[PDB]
Amino acid sequence: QQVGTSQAEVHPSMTWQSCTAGGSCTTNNGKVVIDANWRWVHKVGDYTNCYTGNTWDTTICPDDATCASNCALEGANYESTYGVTASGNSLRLNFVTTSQQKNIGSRLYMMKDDSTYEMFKLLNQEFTFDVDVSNLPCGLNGALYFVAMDADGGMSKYPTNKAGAKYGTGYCDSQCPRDLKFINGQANVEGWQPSSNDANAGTGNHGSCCAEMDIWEANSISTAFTPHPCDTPGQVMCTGDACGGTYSSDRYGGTCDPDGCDFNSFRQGNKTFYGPGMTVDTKSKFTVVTQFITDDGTSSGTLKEIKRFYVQNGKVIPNSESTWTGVSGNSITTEYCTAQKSLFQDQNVFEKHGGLEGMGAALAQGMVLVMSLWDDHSANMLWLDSNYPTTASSTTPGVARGTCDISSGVPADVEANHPDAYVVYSNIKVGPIGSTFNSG
Ligand SMILES: OC[C@H]1O[C@@H](O[C@H]2[C@H](O)[C@@H](F)[C@H](O)O[C@@H]2CO)[C@H](O)[C@@H](O)[C@@H]1O
Ligand SMILES: *[C@@H]1O[C@H](CO)[C@@H](O)[C@H](O)[C@H]1NC(C)=O
Ligand SMILES: [Zn+2]
Repeated sequence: QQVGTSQAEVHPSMTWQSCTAGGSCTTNNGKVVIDANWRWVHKVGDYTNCYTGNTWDTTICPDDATCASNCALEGANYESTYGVTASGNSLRLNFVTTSQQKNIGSRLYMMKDDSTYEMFKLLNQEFTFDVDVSNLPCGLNGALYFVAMDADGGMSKYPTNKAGAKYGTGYCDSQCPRDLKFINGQANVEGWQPSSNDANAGTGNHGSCCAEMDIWEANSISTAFTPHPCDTPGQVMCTGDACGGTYSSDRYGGTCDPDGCDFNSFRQGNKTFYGPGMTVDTKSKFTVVTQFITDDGTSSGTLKEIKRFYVQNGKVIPNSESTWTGVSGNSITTEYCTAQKSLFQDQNVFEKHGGLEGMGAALAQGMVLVMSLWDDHSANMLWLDSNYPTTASSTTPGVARGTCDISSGVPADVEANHPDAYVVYSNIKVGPIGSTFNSG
């Protein structure tokens, strides 16, 4: 895609800290950028949309290449259009924002400079942040996660992408998403079909795969952390239902693990650990620590374990133990993942796509920090916060993931009932294991 000039692109500032062993930290002058899929796209030199609602203008966009040549991404009004505000070390995302149009959700990336994403290298480090999920109901997900995107959003690979990271190009994730309007400097008009339940979305013939470490997928009721490996760790364009992932005829048919190896304390058998008034009390801000432990204790070792700690009201809270017979421990390891998938009768493509070692291979490439707020047009967030599938019995291990009702989370309802839901991420810190909190 091209660069539009109607609206200048100015990235809101957001600081974050790099820490050393001992706990000393230095502040980085980061800034955030909205994903290109949220932007106004118009014909170069004009105001006519290339895409409107969930359909393309096929005169301007008769094929993927001509469309990329003819269509320009515009700058964003972060607060007024998208409900995105930042101050100091804090980022607030609102769910619905009405301007001339009704915007729903957002997806933001952390930048190093105005043309380049920040590339985090998490092996043998911990990533820590504060969050306020107290305004997130059933059916919404404030996500903070990492994907193996290119640092320049694909500019240097794809000359037909003139916009790059400055305009939030280059997204990919372990669902191999086909809802992206531009992938690899090509539009996705070919094969496009509108969503039956999202007036703003559709899918095209191309998808964008890469590995994904889900640090945080949460609302006030449930949370989960989940590595998703792929055969290739970095961005790859896939075609058609062979992409696999959510929204394909077979989520398991492609090169990425769509499910991941997850740890949700409630799903792992503790119903009183995370939630309103619980050990980790979602009625107020808390700190979330996530550690990427390697086999040899160095940054070039193989990923062996992912650990989780919380801090709230100054008390350090270790992750809850998984309580199911034969699925023990309080962290993610290969033995946990194998045992958990067996007990829960979930297809284990985690190992097929490389397991923790494969996840680590992605971590070693460098990964982009994503902060988002979304509702779920496939599964109504029930996989996170309810019984899933909704036909199954809550007494069966793996089915119950939170206390939300099985008829919660339908996007039309969420969008009607919770337009002023929001999430606040703040106080990001990265450094050696134990360096960001009162360890160990
Ligand atoms: O596609 C929705 C999310 O799925 C999450 O994986 C689920 C499955 O969908 C279930 F079938 C399975 O029993 O449990 C796993 C874990 O909750 C996936 O982790 C997430 O990335 C997807 O958005
Ligand atoms: C839930 O986790 C908390 C904190 O670790 C613990 O105090 C409580 O006993 C746990 N419940 C179960 C059923 O293990
Ligand atoms: Zn015109």
